[PDB]
Amino acid sequence: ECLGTIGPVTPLDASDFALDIRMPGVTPKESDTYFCMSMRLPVDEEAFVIDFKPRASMDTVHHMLLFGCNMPSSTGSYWFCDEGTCTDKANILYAWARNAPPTRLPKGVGFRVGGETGSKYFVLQVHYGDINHKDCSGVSVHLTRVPQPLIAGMYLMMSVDTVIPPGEKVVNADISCQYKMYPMHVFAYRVHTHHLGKVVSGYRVRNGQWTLIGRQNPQLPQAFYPVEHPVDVTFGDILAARCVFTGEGRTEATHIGGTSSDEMCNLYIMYYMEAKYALSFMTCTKNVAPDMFRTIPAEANIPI
Ligand SMILES: [Cu+2]
Ligand code: NI
Repeated sequence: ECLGTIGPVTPLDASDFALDIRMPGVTPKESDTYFCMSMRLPVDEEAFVIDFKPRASMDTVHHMLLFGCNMPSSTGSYWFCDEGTCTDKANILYAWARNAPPTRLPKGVGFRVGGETGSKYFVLQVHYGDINHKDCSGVSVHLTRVPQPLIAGMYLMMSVDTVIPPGEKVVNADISCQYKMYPMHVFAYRVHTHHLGKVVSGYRVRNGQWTLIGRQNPQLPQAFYPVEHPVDVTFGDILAARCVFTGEGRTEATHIGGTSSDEMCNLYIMYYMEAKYALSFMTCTKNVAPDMFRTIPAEANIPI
């Protein structure tokens, strides 16, 4: 339901509050419309996101994403996300998929927001699949001023230079970076691709030995799925991902971009670190060890 007079901030206690990020009573007119809206944080000082609660209209809402960033793409009430999510790098915090119920954040793990360096805005993306009434669906977020012993963060792996020729059977997108930070522990993962993607898989390679982080079919509902067994990545380790693509069906060559006729090989690894060692976001857009992919487990090429 639409919040009305009470407003979006509910105090939970002296140092906690719930912030309701909602659609401002939207009415979609087409199938597969993507709406976005932002919420400046209510506190300027640092705070930690410790919990999320979905408030989705189960009929119309396909998936919801929740980002943190400093420059949302529009200064408006809401907008079509084709205009963009954020001008600066948008950090994903939460993915709600229809047919894949999200996993809770471990206790003591939180995303740092606000303050001098955290995210100053939340941006809510709601995808309306099937469609007069006004929709107020969104997420309810649990913020705390209390410093958390473990800090949540995102290691993002994405391809930039992949080129898929038309009708081509199999095209591999290889991403690889060496980890040069304090240890992190992977606890969830999301895969994102468009319609040409067949399988995505991320690994930790340590002394030539591949440890699976996540292996998923990008056509299946793109939520964050929990890691089978939590995995430490440590200074020296190499993170490695592959997306497997097809060109079959396409008439012209497909590159990396933002439209449906474009592609993307995106593995979001969610992790926690020790608060005093923690950093909040890492990105790999390179393939530093290409010849290493000769020993990639065979599972990464077969479709799930
Ligand atoms: Cu995309
Ligand atoms: Ni460990």
